[PDB]
Amino acid sequence: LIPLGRKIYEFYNAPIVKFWFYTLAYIGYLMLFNYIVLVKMERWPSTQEWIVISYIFTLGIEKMREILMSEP
Amino acid sequence: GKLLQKVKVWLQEYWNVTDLIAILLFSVGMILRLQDQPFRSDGRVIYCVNIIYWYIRLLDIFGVNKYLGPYVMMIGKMMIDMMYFVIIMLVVLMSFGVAR
Ligand SMILES: CC(C)CCC[C@@H](C)[C@H]1CC[C@H]2[C@@H]3CC=C4C[C@@H](OC(=O)CCC(=O)O)CC[C@]4(C)[C@H]3CC[C@]12C
Ligand SMILES: CC(C)CCC[C@@H](C)[C@H]1CC[C@H]2[C@@H]3CC=C4C[C@@H](OC(=O)CCC(=O)O)CC[C@]4(C)[C@H]3CC[C@]12C
Ligand SMILES: CC(C)CCC[C@@H](C)[C@H]1CC[C@H]2[C@@H]3CC=C4C[C@@H](OC(=O)CCC(=O)O)CC[C@]4(C)[C@H]3CC[C@]12C
Ligand SMILES: CCC1(c2ccccc2)C(=O)NCNC1=O
Repeated sequence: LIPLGRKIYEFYNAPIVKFWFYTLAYIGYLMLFNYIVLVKMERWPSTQEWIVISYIFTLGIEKMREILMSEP
Repeated sequence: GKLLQKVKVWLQEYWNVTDLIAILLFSVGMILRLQDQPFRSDGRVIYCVNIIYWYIRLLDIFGVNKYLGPYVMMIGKMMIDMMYFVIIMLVVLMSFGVAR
């Protein structure tokens, strides 16, 4: 379990992996935010919309992390 | 000598491999055309889509002439630049399209 677990950890921390896994989540986000604006919305948000609502504020916390955990 | 190595030499020429795809497509268009409609109607359509290919194969026949020939290979290289135009246009087109 130690050679295999070293493979999963070193893969999912490589920067090219961490790029394309943020990219297939941005291209997954963009498809969802397309569906909620093209299709109708009711008074309460849809299941598709709630995932979009997650993606914006969780990106907001990350954007504040880039400010706080910076060099100055 | 190896049959698969003979096939790999053949796939190298791009105009040759796009011949045999259109030949098999025209065969598929025939078999539907020889059936009762609507199968015939759709094999009419398959027949008209090979027309999109077989005028473009006149580009390769045109390549023999020393002036039109370099003009044809000029077109193929600029389409690699046109693909980058297509991707950037695709973002701007669907951004206006979804918003509208
Ligand atoms: C990794 C990247 C490249 C793609 C990841 C995104 C897709 C897997 C998502 C984004 C848009 C999603 C679709 C958006 C909306 C709908 C409608 C949805 O239907 C309803 O909500 C009403 C009917 C029902 O309840 O089934 C069914 C799922 C579906 C097709 C989703 C299926 C999954 C999709 C294609
Ligand atoms: C996290 C995002 C940015 C990327 C990953 C995409 C998928 C994990 C998401 C995108 C679209 C989602 C689907 C969008 C809509 C629906 C319909 C939903 O149907 C119902 O809830 C039916 C009952 C009801 O209407 O309440 C079930 C979940 C499902 C399939 C979702 C399952 C999870 C999906 C595939
Ligand atoms: C950014 C540029 C370089 C490329 C993006 C444009 C194409 C991907 C779009 C533009 C016009 C679109 C077409 C416009 C109309 C139709 C007819 C449509 O058929 C119907 O609606 C059925 C008949 C009817 O209901 O009237 C099927 C999609 C299609 C071929 C569309 C497919 C996608 C096309 C080719
Ligand atoms: C919102 C886009 C993105 C991103 C995604 C891929 C490449 C570059 C940036 C993200 O999804 N989260 C972190 N920062 C970002 O701006």
